[PDB]
Amino acid sequence: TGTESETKAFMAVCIETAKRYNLDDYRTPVFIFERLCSIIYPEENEVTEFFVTLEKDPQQEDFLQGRMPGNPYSSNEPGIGPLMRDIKNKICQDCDLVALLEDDSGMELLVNNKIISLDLPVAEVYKKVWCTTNEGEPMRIVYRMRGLLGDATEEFIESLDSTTDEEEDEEEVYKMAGVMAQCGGLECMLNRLAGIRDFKQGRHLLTVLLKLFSYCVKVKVNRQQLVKLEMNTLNVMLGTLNLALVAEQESKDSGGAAVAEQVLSIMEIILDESNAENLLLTGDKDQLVMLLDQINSLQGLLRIIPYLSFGEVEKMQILVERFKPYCNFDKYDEDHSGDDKVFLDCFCKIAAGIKNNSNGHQLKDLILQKGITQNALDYMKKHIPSAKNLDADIWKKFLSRPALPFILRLLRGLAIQHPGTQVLIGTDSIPNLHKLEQVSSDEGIGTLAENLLEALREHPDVNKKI
Repeated sequence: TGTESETKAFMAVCIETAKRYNLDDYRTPVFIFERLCSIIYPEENEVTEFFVTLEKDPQQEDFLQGRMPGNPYSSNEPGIGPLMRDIKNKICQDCDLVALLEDDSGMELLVNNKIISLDLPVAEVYKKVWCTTNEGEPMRIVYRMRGLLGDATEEFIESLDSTTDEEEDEEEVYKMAGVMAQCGGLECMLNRLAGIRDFKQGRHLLTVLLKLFSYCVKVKVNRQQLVKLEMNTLNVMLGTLNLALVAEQESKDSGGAAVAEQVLSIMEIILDESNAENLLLTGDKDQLVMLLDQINSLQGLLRIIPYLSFGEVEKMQILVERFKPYCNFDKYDEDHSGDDKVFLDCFCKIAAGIKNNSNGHQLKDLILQKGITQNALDYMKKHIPSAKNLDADIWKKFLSRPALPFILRLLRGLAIQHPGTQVLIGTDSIPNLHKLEQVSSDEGIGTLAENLLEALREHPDVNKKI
């Protein structure tokens, strides 16, 4: 408990003593890194059970009906939290204030002779109002009905002073999170992740590690370092994500989904920082295989897919030959299931998420050579109504087909930063797409047509055509 320089020295020595411990012991690093995370952002005591005392107004005791014997009220009890509107409702129900329950502004809660808006959370109000002068004391609230005693003279706090969410030095309450990056502590926890081979005995260590990583990825110097290839973070946490996914598949409700979405966040932030300023950074397409089967088991992993698609054609061909047959839009309109529509949306999102790179361009060209874009063009040419008036029942029936919005989505995804797809779509489907643009539907078919037109507008010839 002191200055910043001594804090930095203490964390340097903390990483130093973390080093000497091996990669197999799974207990002491838990404590070291949870201490790191706790002193990273000073934890605020969010008590799961804090007593709330709801007392009548001494000047309005006679007017209020019914006494409440439940004081003090526990937070875990129903009617207390997470919003003080629930507290007001509980007060009305206990005091049989049926009329006042419906009226939100007819009754007010006073804390330290201050008015608090009903929308503010109970925990935040207790921490920022009651704890400022009466820390360690029961949460006292005086309920009084508005109007009899004249205009309120107490201060009204509509909103509380939240933490500084701007970029002040935003890793400033996370200044600690740059310290071990400066001293080279990042590789220590990276090897700690590299040393994880079990999920049953490594849930707590992984949890503290991901929490500290989420705290640290909001640091300029941390993400700048993570851009570098020397510490090869991508492979390590891709392996950890794969382990989490297989553990989740083995046993449901083991916490795998939460850790998976946190890893997804670390992907999106790391790749965004890297692109702000790689072929072997993510590896070949070998891991793309079981990533695809996990997909078969949402935008984050589909956006990661192109980065992991820097490999051999015999593995993108698996994706292509799995995603081709179920695009039978004739059969889809005739008969399709929920799995088919999930699979179609996955295909559309994959097409949307293809990055503009050499291997991405190769994948797009290979997909186009399969004629699935040609299949979509044939489906529009065959099934679009020829009626000039767009309000005809034929047009509405055509819009009612579930395949059309997905086809528009996949065409837009294949038509971004791809001249060949743009030329192919704009060769003959321009009048049909323009007609579909003018029509508004409950499924957003017109909006999707407009987006597809904008995507095709990248090519100057197609833009001139439109």
